[PDB]
Amino acid sequence: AKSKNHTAHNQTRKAHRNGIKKPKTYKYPSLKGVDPKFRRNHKHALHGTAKALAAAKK
Amino acid sequence: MAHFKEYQVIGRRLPTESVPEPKLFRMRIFASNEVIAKSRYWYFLQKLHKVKKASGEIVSINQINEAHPTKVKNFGVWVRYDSRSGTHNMYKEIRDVSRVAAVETLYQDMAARHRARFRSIHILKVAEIEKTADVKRQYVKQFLTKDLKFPLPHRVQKSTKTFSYKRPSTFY
Amino acid sequence: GKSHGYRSRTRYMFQRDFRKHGAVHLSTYLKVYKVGDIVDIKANGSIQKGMPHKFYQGKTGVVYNVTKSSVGVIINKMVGNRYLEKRLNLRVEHIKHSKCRQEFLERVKANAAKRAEAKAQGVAVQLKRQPAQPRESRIVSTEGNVPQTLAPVPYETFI
Amino acid sequence: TVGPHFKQANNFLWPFKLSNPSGGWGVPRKFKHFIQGGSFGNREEFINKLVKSMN
Amino acid sequence: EAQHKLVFVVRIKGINKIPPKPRKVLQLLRLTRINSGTFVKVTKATLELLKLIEPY
Amino acid sequence: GIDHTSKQHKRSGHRTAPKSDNVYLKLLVKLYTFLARRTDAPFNKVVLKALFLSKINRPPVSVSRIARALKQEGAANKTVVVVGTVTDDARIFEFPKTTVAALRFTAGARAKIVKAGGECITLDQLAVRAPKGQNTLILRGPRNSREAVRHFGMGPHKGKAPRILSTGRKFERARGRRRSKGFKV
RNA sequence: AAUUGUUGAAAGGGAAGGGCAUUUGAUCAGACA
RNA sequence: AAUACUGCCAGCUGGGACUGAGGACUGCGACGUAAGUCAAGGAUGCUGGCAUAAUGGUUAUAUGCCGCCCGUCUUGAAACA
RNA sequence: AAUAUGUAAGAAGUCCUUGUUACUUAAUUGAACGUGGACAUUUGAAUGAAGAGCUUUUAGUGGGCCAUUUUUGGUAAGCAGAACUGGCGAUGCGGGAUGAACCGAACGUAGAGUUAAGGUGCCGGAAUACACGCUCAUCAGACACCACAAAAGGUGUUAGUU
RNA sequence: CCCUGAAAAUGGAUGGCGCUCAAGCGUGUUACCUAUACUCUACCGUCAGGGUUGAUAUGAUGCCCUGACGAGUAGGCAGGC
RNA sequence: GAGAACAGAAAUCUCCAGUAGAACAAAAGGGUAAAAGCCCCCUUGAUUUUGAUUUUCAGUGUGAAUACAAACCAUGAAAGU
RNA sequence: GGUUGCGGCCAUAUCUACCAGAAAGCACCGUUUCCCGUCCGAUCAACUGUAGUUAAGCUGGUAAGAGCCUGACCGAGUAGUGUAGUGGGUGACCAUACGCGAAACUCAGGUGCUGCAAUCU
Ligand SMILES: [Mg+2]
Ligand SMILES: [Mg+2]
Ligand SMILES: [Mg+2]
Ligand SMILES: [Mg+2]
Ligand SMILES: [Mg+2]
Ligand SMILES: [Mg+2]
Ligand SMILES: [Mg+2]
Ligand SMILES: [Mg+2]
Ligand SMILES: [Mg+2]
Ligand SMILES: [Mg+2]
Ligand SMILES: [Mg+2]
Ligand SMILES: [Mg+2]
Ligand SMILES: [Mg+2]
Ligand SMILES: [Mg+2]
Ligand SMILES: [Mg+2]
Ligand SMILES: [Mg+2]
Ligand SMILES: [Mg+2]
Ligand SMILES: [Mg+2]
Ligand SMILES: [Mg+2]
Ligand SMILES: [Mg+2]
Ligand SMILES: [Mg+2]
Ligand SMILES: [Mg+2]
Ligand SMILES: [Mg+2]
Ligand SMILES: [Mg+2]
Ligand SMILES: [Mg+2]
Ligand SMILES: [Mg+2]
Ligand SMILES: [Mg+2]
Ligand SMILES: [Mg+2]
Ligand SMILES: [Mg+2]
Ligand SMILES: [Mg+2]
Ligand SMILES: [Mg+2]
Ligand SMILES: [Mg+2]
Ligand SMILES: [Mg+2]
Ligand SMILES: [Mg+2]
Ligand SMILES: [Mg+2]
Ligand SMILES: [Mg+2]
Ligand SMILES: [Mg+2]
Ligand SMILES: [Mg+2]
Ligand SMILES: [Mg+2]
Ligand SMILES: [Mg+2]
Ligand SMILES: [Mg+2]
Ligand SMILES: [Mg+2]
Ligand SMILES: [Mg+2]
Ligand SMILES: [Mg+2]
Ligand SMILES: [Mg+2]
Ligand SMILES: [Mg+2]
Ligand SMILES: [Mg+2]
Ligand SMILES: [Mg+2]
Ligand SMILES: [Mg+2]
Ligand SMILES: [Mg+2]
Ligand SMILES: [Mg+2]
Ligand SMILES: [Mg+2]
Ligand SMILES: [Mg+2]
Ligand SMILES: [Mg+2]
Ligand SMILES: [Mg+2]
Ligand SMILES: [Mg+2]
Ligand SMILES: [Mg+2]
Ligand SMILES: [Mg+2]
Ligand SMILES: [Mg+2]
Ligand SMILES: [Mg+2]
Ligand SMILES: [Mg+2]
Ligand SMILES: [Mg+2]
Ligand SMILES: [Mg+2]
Ligand SMILES: [Mg+2]
Ligand SMILES: [Mg+2]
Ligand SMILES: [Mg+2]
Ligand SMILES: [Mg+2]
Ligand SMILES: [Mg+2]
Ligand SMILES: [Mg+2]
Ligand SMILES: [Mg+2]
Ligand SMILES: [Mg+2]
Ligand SMILES: [Mg+2]
Ligand SMILES: [Mg+2]
Ligand SMILES: [Mg+2]
Ligand SMILES: [Mg+2]
Ligand SMILES: [Mg+2]
Ligand SMILES: [Mg+2]
Ligand SMILES: [Mg+2]
Ligand SMILES: [Mg+2]
Ligand SMILES: [Mg+2]
Ligand SMILES: [Mg+2]
Ligand SMILES: [Mg+2]
Ligand SMILES: [Mg+2]
Ligand SMILES: [Mg+2]
Ligand SMILES: [Mg+2]
Ligand SMILES: [Mg+2]
Ligand SMILES: [Mg+2]
Ligand SMILES: [Mg+2]
Ligand SMILES: [Mg+2]
Ligand SMILES: [Mg+2]
Ligand SMILES: [Mg+2]
Ligand SMILES: [Mg+2]
Ligand SMILES: [Mg+2]
Ligand SMILES: [Mg+2]
Ligand SMILES: [Mg+2]
Ligand SMILES: [Mg+2]
Ligand SMILES: [Mg+2]
Ligand SMILES: [Mg+2]
Ligand SMILES: [Mg+2]
Ligand SMILES: [Mg+2]
Ligand SMILES: [Mg+2]
Ligand SMILES: [Mg+2]
Ligand SMILES: [Mg+2]
Ligand SMILES: [Mg+2]
Ligand SMILES: [Mg+2]
Ligand SMILES: [Mg+2]
Ligand SMILES: [Mg+2]
Ligand SMILES: [Mg+2]
Ligand SMILES: [Mg+2]
Ligand SMILES: [Mg+2]
Ligand SMILES: [Mg+2]
Ligand SMILES: [Mg+2]
Ligand SMILES: [Mg+2]
Ligand SMILES: [Mg+2]
Ligand SMILES: [Mg+2]
Ligand SMILES: [Mg+2]
Ligand SMILES: [Mg+2]
Ligand SMILES: [Mg+2]
Repeated sequence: AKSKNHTAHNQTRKAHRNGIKKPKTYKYPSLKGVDPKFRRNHKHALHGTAKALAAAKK
Repeated sequence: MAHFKEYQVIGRRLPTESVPEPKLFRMRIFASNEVIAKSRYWYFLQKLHKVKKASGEIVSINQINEAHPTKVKNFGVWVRYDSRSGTHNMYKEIRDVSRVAAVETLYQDMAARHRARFRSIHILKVAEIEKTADVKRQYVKQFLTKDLKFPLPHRVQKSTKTFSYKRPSTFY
Repeated sequence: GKSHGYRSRTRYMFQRDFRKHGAVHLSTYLKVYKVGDIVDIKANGSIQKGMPHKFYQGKTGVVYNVTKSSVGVIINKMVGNRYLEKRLNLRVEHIKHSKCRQEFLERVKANAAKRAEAKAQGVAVQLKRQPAQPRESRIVSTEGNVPQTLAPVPYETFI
Repeated sequence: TVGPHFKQANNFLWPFKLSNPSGGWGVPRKFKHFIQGGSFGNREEFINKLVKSMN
Repeated sequence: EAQHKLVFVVRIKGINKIPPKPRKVLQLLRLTRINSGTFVKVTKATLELLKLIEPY
Repeated sequence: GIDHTSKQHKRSGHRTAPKSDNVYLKLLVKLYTFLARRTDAPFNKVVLKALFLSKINRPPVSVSRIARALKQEGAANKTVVVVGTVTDDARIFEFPKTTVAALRFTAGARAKIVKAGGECITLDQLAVRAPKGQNTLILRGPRNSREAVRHFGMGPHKGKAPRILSTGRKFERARGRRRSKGFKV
């Protein structure tokens, strides 16, 4: 009892039903996988300029 | 292809900055309407020059009425055609009263005798035959003897009712 | 059995360009990449380390990370019926700056000028791009240019 | 005239629902090019006789 | 003369057994049923649409 | 034959009247369709919908989430509006005055509001006071503070709370949850 | 109910039964005012 | 000069077929010096027949054309499953 | 090369001013993130848009088969296996006499009209229509898929070539 | 184009009759016939968008206007008997 | 290729040419010339910590791989690696 | 303009055969006490700039030169190809319709461009 082995027949039919959704885009993406030494210092950078701006409404 | 008209068609590779006013070439085309005729124009132009409709432009498309449309004329016709086994050149002679009427019947003969459909046929030249005894083929030469007459025997008359009460007579 | 190794099928994909083997020229390492740059991926067969997978060949993406010898490029590979986010760690030899944005930039600065100079003139701008319109009318001259009549040619062989 | 607002003017019009040509199509088989003796493609100003029978 | 800039397109072909690409272009041209018709402005970017659907 | 571009005979998928069968709910719905049809004020259209929302989509607004809203700059005299029940919060020690209009006030929060000198309005008294919703501040409760949403989107590396009955070690915490037992997630 | 006898009506040139339609025969509702 | 051919007219006009949804008014107009009128947001006017098995429903038969056994499993069933 | 395929076509934009840090520079150098300021819909191609986004849960299925084109094994197969699309399966209606898959066309109950594919001697609705040729077969021929025929011959006849 | 090449088993199939300046083959021009398709209308349903709580009568999940759509196994849901 | 006692087709020595026609454990395909090849010099980064990433993918596991972070070291004049 | 140091693109820079090269620079060139390396001061190191030379390197020019680069309605709208038909053909295959479109070939033209710094009749 052999039977069929493989086909991509009808698979693009299915994939197009509910879409092929575009990849979605966000302002402010994630820092995931960014260099750690950069992020460490950059954590302190935002902290600093955060503090300066509360000192701008003191 | 239908009932034929004859067109003069004129086109020319699109002007370029460095080559404006290109050369203009004409063809006389036998087609049934002006759209087929420009399709045909481009068909042959691409068989000679580097052009295609995409890069060229039709300049003028003009019907050419028969100069003497009640003057019986002996035509010689030159044609390229592909048959099943290959492609060949012919010369036939049509005795009709206008180029367009004769190109029509050429196409009938090619279809009847050599099974060539319209696509397989290139009119190369159609021209009036000035002197008699330049007429070559005999199926024409027959009709140029002096004081010519001939009867039409076995006359058949298209009945208009289903029955008949005589019994016909093919007399003429 | 079947074979499906990491560089399977890349015989010509990772070949080197004709008479262009050898060391990579020194500008490839003088180019500078910043977060946000649009880059094109084309793997260099001679540099095995830090090489993209064959799938990311010919693929364009955005850098998200800049390391010692490398750039992080995120790319949207579409698996299934959707796109996923893929971050790649390429080395500078396999990446290159995409001119796909130059036309845009060349058109932005130009658009600002066309707008400032027109505003400081008296409005009337029109600076969207329009497709190719059909040709206008024209009168072509016959002078020195009579139509050369053509006919199809008969059949020959010449062999 | 294809004016400045041909997009909004032309889209304001619902697709035209025509009937079949009232005298028939003229060709024996439709799904060849106009040049080849069927109906499809750009038949240029011959569209008007077609459309006028379908209206 | 100037090349025409307006064109009028009617769907000749029925609904079924149509390849996906002409089938989109028929939808974008709003000719989704047989014998309906719309006007089309002639540009490179739509002259290339008409090409894609001439059989229909 | 039409080549359809979209699903045919598709319901909008938004509620149209509350699924509730409370007479009084249908009366408020009656009031507010009228208001929403004849007022051009947006607040009525919003309120009309919230009356249809199912109990999930009506998370309680705490009395302290309210007190917070009144601390917005220029928001402290606004009359807050809650289309749902309002719950007491023993964790704020000082509550402001103001007027809260709700579907329900709990025994606890009605006290805390009235005690501090406020007023508890039912949503139709609010209609009379503010047909265009003038001076209203609508608050919604936190919807994904629901427990069940912890288990939604469960899957590898999703960090997402397994549907479990008993918990503790011995309960889905070995193979596939730590580097030393096979793998981690 | 299957199935059977009698009586009455009707059709039947290698099945029968069915669809749309109308002639003919039988039968019946309603509506006029 | 004429004619054909192709195209246009918000030019005139005859024969035939199917339909008559809606139920005060309300709209856009048209004709009128005007008053009024109208073919302008869906049929009215006039005349006749029968008031009945005439029309209509049911039914049985005849006639034209059409109609393979249902259920199932199956890529595929009227199947010599 | 063709056909297929990555990215881009702006407000999440562009330009000036000059803050934050532990990263980085010989260096207030740079990198990243910012405060403040300048410019609106011809704000940056087309066409479309019975809206767009999102969430949860759950059925059936997990034997497939056919056609055009590409294509592997086999002399081949109504054979075995892939690619893209379209279909049958799940689908009736008109055509192909007949027929799962071809052509046409996709179905609420009806009236009037016009057509498709295919037809119009008679069976059968519809020209024993018009026009030019060809063919006479002591086993003529007669419309895609399709229900087969070849090399090679003919002083049958027809038009052609040198 | 026609003929020869051209041999299988019940009787027999251009679908049948039959057709020979065809009712055959090539090719052109017209008219004509008819799908559950197309256009217009009526009705049924589905979906959508509007309008309407003002009392003093009868449905407010109602009433009124308008547009578009309608194939279906396995299967889902709905509203009903 | 042209040259050197025994020395021959093949021992060792020299010069010219030489785009890789070689070598790089292994199948093959990429890749490599002041090297990735051959000769030498010094070594243990085949080490410690724990994440991210690419292929296969369900975007699970595994195997294999890439770019960093934080250590400790090797080599080199050094940039480096 | 030459040259030199460091370059970028990496033959229009390469290959083969001849000829020319002022000045400065490069070069070849002299020596082996020292650091340093070789079977060999040939290479590598050091010392001299003195003692010599344009021979070579180097730069430039010639050639119906090889190669390479560029162009062209040279070939060729050819080959191939996307789309269409109840198109032809027993097939093999082939025309046609709406599009896209090569490679060889052939002829013509060309033979490094240029960044920083120093120097030069
Ligand atoms: Mg088995
Ligand atoms: Mg099998
Ligand atoms: Mg299977
Ligand atoms: Mg043509
Ligand atoms: Mg051609
Ligand atoms: Mg030909
Ligand atoms: Mg007659
Ligand atoms: Mg293999
Ligand atoms: Mg390979
Ligand atoms: Mg390695
Ligand atoms: Mg007529
Ligand atoms: Mg008619
Ligand atoms: Mg017709
Ligand atoms: Mg036909
Ligand atoms: Mg009409
Ligand atoms: Mg359009
Ligand atoms: Mg075109
Ligand atoms: Mg809800
Ligand atoms: Mg909420
Ligand atoms: Mg909690
Ligand atoms: Mg849950
Ligand atoms: Mg637990
Ligand atoms: Mg019998
Ligand atoms: Mg009956
Ligand atoms: Mg009465
Ligand atoms: Mg006329
Ligand atoms: Mg008229
Ligand atoms: Mg009426
Ligand atoms: Mg009425
Ligand atoms: Mg007047
Ligand atoms: Mg009136
Ligand atoms: Mg009666
Ligand atoms: Mg009586
Ligand atoms: Mg009766
Ligand atoms: Mg009665
Ligand atoms: Mg009577
Ligand atoms: Mg009667
Ligand atoms: Mg009876
Ligand atoms: Mg009966
Ligand atoms: Mg029958
Ligand atoms: Mg049964
Ligand atoms: Mg079976
Ligand atoms: Mg099944
Ligand atoms: Mg079967
Ligand atoms: Mg059955
Ligand atoms: Mg059987
Ligand atoms: Mg090509
Ligand atoms: Mg694309
Ligand atoms: Mg500071
Ligand atoms: Mg600002
Ligand atoms: Mg746009
Ligand atoms: Mg467009
Ligand atoms: Mg639009
Ligand atoms: Mg919308
Ligand atoms: Mg499911
Ligand atoms: Mg299985
Ligand atoms: Mg399952
Ligand atoms: Mg093939
Ligand atoms: Mg098979
Ligand atoms: Mg198909
Ligand atoms: Mg299907
Ligand atoms: Mg189906
Ligand atoms: Mg079907
Ligand atoms: Mg049928
Ligand atoms: Mg048919
Ligand atoms: Mg048949
Ligand atoms: Mg067909
Ligand atoms: Mg087809
Ligand atoms: Mg018969
Ligand atoms: Mg008849
Ligand atoms: Mg007639
Ligand atoms: Mg016979
Ligand atoms: Mg015989
Ligand atoms: Mg026999
Ligand atoms: Mg016979
Ligand atoms: Mg055939
Ligand atoms: Mg023969
Ligand atoms: Mg012969
Ligand atoms: Mg010949
Ligand atoms: Mg014949
Ligand atoms: Mg028998
Ligand atoms: Mg036969
Ligand atoms: Mg016959
Ligand atoms: Mg017949
Ligand atoms: Mg005929
Ligand atoms: Mg006529
Ligand atoms: Mg039908
Ligand atoms: Mg109907
Ligand atoms: Mg309708
Ligand atoms: Mg309502
Ligand atoms: Mg249904
Ligand atoms: Mg019901
Ligand atoms: Mg019940
Ligand atoms: Mg010796
Ligand atoms: Mg091994
Ligand atoms: Mg190898
Ligand atoms: Mg080196
Ligand atoms: Mg060795
Ligand atoms: Mg190890
Ligand atoms: Mg995995
Ligand atoms: Mg997963
Ligand atoms: Mg996965
Ligand atoms: Mg997946
Ligand atoms: Mg696992
Ligand atoms: Mg894994
Ligand atoms: Mg690997
Ligand atoms: Mg000198
Ligand atoms: Mg030295
Ligand atoms: Mg010299
Ligand atoms: Mg010299
Ligand atoms: Mg030198
Ligand atoms: Mg040369
Ligand atoms: Mg060819
Ligand atoms: Mg092709
Ligand atoms: Mg074909
Ligand atoms: Mg053969
Ligand atoms: Mg072509
Ligand atoms: Mg040549």
